[PDB]
Amino acid sequence: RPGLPVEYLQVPSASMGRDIKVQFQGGGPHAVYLLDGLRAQDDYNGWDINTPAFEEYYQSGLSVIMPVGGQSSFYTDWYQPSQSNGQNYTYKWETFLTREMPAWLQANKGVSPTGNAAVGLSMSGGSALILAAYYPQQFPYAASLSGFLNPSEGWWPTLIGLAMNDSGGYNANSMWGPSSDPAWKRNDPMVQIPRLVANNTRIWVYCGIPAKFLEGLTLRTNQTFRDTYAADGGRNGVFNFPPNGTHSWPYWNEQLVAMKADIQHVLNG
Repeated sequence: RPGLPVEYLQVPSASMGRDIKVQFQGGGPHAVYLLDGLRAQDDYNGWDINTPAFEEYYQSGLSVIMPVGGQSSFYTDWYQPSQSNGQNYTYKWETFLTREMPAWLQANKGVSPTGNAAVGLSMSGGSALILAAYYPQQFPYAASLSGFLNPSEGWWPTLIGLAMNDSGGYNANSMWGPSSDPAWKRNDPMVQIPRLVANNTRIWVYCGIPAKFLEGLTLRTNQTFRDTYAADGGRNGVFNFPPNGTHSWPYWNEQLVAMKADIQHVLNG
């Protein structure tokens, strides 16, 4: 029974000055990092609350890592605490995911710090792509399921700010500064397409004010990302835009299952 039982771990974060809970299933030296959505809770990762992800990846030859917490964090290193909502520390989730957590998992379990997959949805879809863009040795594979693919452009900084405020009262200004700050472009998957191409990252991209207007913005940004990836010489992407696909856990799970063979072949093949 490889990797069982599912474990709940306490992993210290020096950068955040606290312990981060991590749900973990073993089964191989390489791992799928399953990142949570905008409303990430402090008890369980949304993948475990809403999907059979652990069971689906049981005996896949891959470990599964579900970090817990980080509501509205975008899994990034923030400039400062979100003072607005009383946050008493600075989110440093990029530091945690790229240094602190892999060091702990390597030392204690033998999970490789390199050759892994980052899989994100909603808020963390972009995160996964950005992690692969800047840390290609750690993440030769990244999936973005309904992610914000061009967060620095047009309506997106405003919409992201509003979403973060609605999800725990977090302040985008404290995260990446005003939309004019270099951090917005740094953390914009569209802008970092040349890195994804140069790194030959295997990317898996899914997607499904008035709703119609939002849908229009989303459709256009997604098409632009896909087109720009192709134009920039990208040749290692899967783009899934099925008409009946939705922005929900059941279809995010469908995509997680669909990509399993893909991840196995890239990471273990």
